[PDB]
Amino acid sequence: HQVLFQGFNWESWKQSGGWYNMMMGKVDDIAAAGVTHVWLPPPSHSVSNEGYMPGRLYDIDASKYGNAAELKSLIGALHGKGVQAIADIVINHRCADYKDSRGIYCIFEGGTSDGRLDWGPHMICRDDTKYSDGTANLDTGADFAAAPDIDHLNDRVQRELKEWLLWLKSDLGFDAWRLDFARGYSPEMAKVYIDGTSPSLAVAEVWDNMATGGDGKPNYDQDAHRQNLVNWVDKVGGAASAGMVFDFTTKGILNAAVEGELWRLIDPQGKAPGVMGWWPAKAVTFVDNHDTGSTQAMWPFPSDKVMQGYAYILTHPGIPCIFYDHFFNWGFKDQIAALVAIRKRNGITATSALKILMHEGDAYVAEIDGKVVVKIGSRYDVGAVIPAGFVTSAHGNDYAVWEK
Ligand SMILES: [Ca+2]
Ligand SMILES: [Ca+2]
Ligand SMILES: [Ca+2]
Repeated sequence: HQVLFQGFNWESWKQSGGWYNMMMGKVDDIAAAGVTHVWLPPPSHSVSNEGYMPGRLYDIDASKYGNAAELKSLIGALHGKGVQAIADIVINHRCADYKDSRGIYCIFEGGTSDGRLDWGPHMICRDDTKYSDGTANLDTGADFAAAPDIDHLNDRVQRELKEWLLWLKSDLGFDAWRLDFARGYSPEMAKVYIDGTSPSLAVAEVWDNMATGGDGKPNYDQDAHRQNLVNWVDKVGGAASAGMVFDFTTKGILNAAVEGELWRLIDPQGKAPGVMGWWPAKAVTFVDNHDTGSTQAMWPFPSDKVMQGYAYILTHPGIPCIFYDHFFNWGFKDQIAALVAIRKRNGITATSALKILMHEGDAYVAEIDGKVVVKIGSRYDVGAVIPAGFVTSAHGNDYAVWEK
């Protein structure tokens, strides 16, 4: 059994009294709902309030989310209920605390009194010319415009970032990683960090744009999009590796499919159309995160159909990730916990078998491990496609589940 939970949103840093302190009062409900791992935000000093422009990686006390004591108390509470803590690891780029003789912020500070992570411009990808000194290797992935991109081919960078990651485990208690902006460096570089730190899992945010047609909707065929994700997993080490990816292919398809286009939820081979259909053991599915939803709203799930997204991901193969706001703020707590209970009760896991029974515009119905059937869509009647022996279980707005 494995169910992830994103334990923050884009406004969390503002929480009066501290976000981790507030989360202490949320631990029992998260664990009782069947969550096994909670993804926490970047914990270090950051030039931006939300944590995504880290500077002094060891300076946990500088975070807006709370200090190291408050973070360790929350991780200890999660562990007390048997739930793991996943740290948001932001290493594609990094802000430097000091200026060099050129007046450029390219002399870094790790946050410890010794030289750990106190890099210079030789550690900045040479092609990030706003900051580099032209001497490093070219970036192994995309650039993040607002800050120096780090040259992961540099041996000192690799060694000192692995030391820092191991310290997040040994000192703070983190168990696993979520790799931010993983399209910023190659999967071969991600492999150095994952293999060198043995996290229980490392879920990477590899977010490529989805191919769209002239009407603005994603294409029915997203094979190229999921092919890039499975190739990333192969390059990080495949089944041997602790690495896995967020299923952005399923997110993009599901965003469109629930708008009366549920025929999008099966490919021409009879499989789920996202990474779920090709390598479910490596696909972390989700309805929204702090970038797609929350107050950034870059690619929000249709608001009136969010429970159909959960009926889908919580009953299907792949590893589902529940978003904080949906569980605590939108009123879906009981419904989401009920769906996870159905998943756990029936022994459904990332590699459960999926048999799709109907895939029409207003009705998608699927059977998982021969034990659970789920329907989403506005169609009133799908009775004839429910196999014998199934009894109604949980239901809500445009979704229903049956158990056998
Ligand atoms: Ca230092
Ligand atoms: Ca950059
Ligand atoms: Ca980069």
